[PDB]
Amino acid sequence: LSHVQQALAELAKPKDDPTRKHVCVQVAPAVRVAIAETLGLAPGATTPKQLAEGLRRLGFDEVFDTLFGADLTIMEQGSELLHRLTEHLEAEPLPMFTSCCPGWIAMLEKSYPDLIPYVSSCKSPQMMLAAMVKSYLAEKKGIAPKDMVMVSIMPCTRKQSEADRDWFCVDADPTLRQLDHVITTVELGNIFKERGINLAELPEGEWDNPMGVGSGAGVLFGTTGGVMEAALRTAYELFTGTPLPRLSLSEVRGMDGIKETNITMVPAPGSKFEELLKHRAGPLAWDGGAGFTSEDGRGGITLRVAVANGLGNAKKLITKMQAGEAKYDFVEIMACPAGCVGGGGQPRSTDKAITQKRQAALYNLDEKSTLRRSHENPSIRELYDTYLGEPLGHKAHELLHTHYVAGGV
Ligand code: SF4
Ligand SMILES: [Cl-]
Ligand code: NA
Repeated sequence: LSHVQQALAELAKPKDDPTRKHVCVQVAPAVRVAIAETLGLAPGATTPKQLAEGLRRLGFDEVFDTLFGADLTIMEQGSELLHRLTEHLEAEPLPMFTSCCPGWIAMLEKSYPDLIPYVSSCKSPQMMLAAMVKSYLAEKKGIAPKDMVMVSIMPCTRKQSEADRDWFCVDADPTLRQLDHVITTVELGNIFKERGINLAELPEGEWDNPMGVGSGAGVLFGTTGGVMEAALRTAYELFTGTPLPRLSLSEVRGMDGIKETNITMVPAPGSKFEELLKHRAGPLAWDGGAGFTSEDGRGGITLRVAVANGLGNAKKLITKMQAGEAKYDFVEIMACPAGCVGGGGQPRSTDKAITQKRQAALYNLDEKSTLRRSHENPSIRELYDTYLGEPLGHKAHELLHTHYVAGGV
């Protein structure tokens, strides 16, 4: 009946049962860091590969890292951002909003439908990975999509509502879901405990690559700072020819839950962006953008970025944006005060700083110090080169992008 019950029923079938399906799971990073708490341990006290082993012991045929999906979201959203910027430089509006939090998307559709054109058309990391698994991977393995089950483990009590949006399906059959069942961190922790699985005592297991070949999770060593930051990095590095360091956002005075940064961008010498800048000098009235120039004509643009945590705080930001008192070009809205590490499906703690501990243990110090870039991932490159085409192209649009419905679904 429940989605947990349905997923477990699929896993309960012997692997040689004629009605057995190919049961896949993907795991969010916020789940990996918090799952140890379900055993009464500290965040990060169990390793990612111990979790992978635990999931394989439940019977999953494939065990994926949602970060693979996030590399797709970075490719698409980075390209989408650069495209909106390019169109506006040469005279899909700006500012652009992120779209990965279903709590934001619900409030958008119900209370701010006039803002729909400003929102990124990207699906979330979990939905992009799911779309890929029941298209590319199904084909590769010679499995009918109807014989694939996709399960995600999320820190979030809203991700099932995201997965359930009707058109997230295979070949216009709304009963053939791209993503079937979402299980929360605590629900998974309970499943393990009910079965006498102690993650902390497991050997290291292995991840599967959603490409269906090669070792590991199909994601390179290192960190990105998350999809919004890496989308900015994608756009910035193409625009300027220079690397964007890890961002450090600053709190906004007088606005709760809002952080910001400004990113100055000079176009690369000889680039189209350099040409556009010189040669061509709604509800959210754009202000034409923030620009600067120098005496010799080396002009640039300043990208103004905001992150809102908490939907109440986001409502106050939107009011100020509509008034023209807050001026931003790219805005992320997340429903949870602490973001996904503090999601509604996470363990409950008496520790007032538990989300800080989760954030700190989210990735190890070795990887924290190393910046990775999604477009350099050979698995991602191969997927675009041999299957998807170009970011924002027809196939990528079909599988990886979405739309919004005024009034909600
Ligand atoms: S911020 Fe909260 S509601 Fe939004 S995706 Fe993350 S866990 Fe879910
Ligand atoms: Cl996601
Ligand atoms: Na593997």
